Amino acid sequence: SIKIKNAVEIEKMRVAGRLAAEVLEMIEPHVKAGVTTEELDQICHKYITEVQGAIPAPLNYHGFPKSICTSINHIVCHGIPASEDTYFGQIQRPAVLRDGDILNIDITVIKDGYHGDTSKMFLIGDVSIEDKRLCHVAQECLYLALKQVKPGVQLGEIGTTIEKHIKTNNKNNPRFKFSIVRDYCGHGIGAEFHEEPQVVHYKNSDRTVLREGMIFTIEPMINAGKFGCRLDDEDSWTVYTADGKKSAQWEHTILVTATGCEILTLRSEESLPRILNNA
Ligand code: NA
Ligand code: NI
Ligand code: NI
Repeated sequence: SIKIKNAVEIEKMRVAGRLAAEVLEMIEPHVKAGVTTEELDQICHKYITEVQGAIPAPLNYHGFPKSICTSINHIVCHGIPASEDTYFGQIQRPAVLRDGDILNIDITVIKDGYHGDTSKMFLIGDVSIEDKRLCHVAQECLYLALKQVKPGVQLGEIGTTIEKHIKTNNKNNPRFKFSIVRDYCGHGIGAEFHEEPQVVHYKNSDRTVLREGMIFTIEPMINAGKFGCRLDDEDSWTVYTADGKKSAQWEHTILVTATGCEILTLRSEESLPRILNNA
């Protein structure tokens, strides 16, 4: 049940991936201290629907109350845009950006029935060395995983490569040790948001062989403390680190090519090739 996309579906996925990247490029000048995540949601929703002629997937199909996910600091994923800071018991549920914050914006767009999914970290004003390291190492995990993708590679090499990087980081940088979130994984993506296979980001022995024409996400979540997470049972969605330390994530949607992969959600800012030859 893993789908191999045909040429027409690959072109529809290329368009949807570029649109998802373009939302992130568009929103960047609006991301700064004193801005609400609700404001960012309004700007993205209007851009996606009126300029791109596309659909925000979370709002329309997944039961999410907003168009984008905005995850600040100790929020791991699925942060909900809002206008006011609130609390889940003793845990902060932030909505307004401050100097020193880190923010993940997660974009999922549909254009002519095909999905593009991507996310990136934004550094708000003067961020600490520990928080910059977290963001940077999380991106390195994604980039090193991409360098492993080509036909014939077993899926477990992705999480094994990510975990190798984090173990090396931890050995070499005892001041800045990280853990890998286990509860959330990457996934096949195409005409449906959730397709096979499941792509875990820690060390594993999944024997599923990558094939040209497969499209899936890689989206490692790295914690500054321990790996565990807590789900917000009041809003149903927000995921927090269980220990309250920060968490960072980057995501791309990628196509397996004959010799490597194509990064459908590549941004103009990234020094990563759109097409990797990993052969
Ligand atoms: Na976070
Ligand atoms: Ni996403
Ligand atoms: Ni995803």
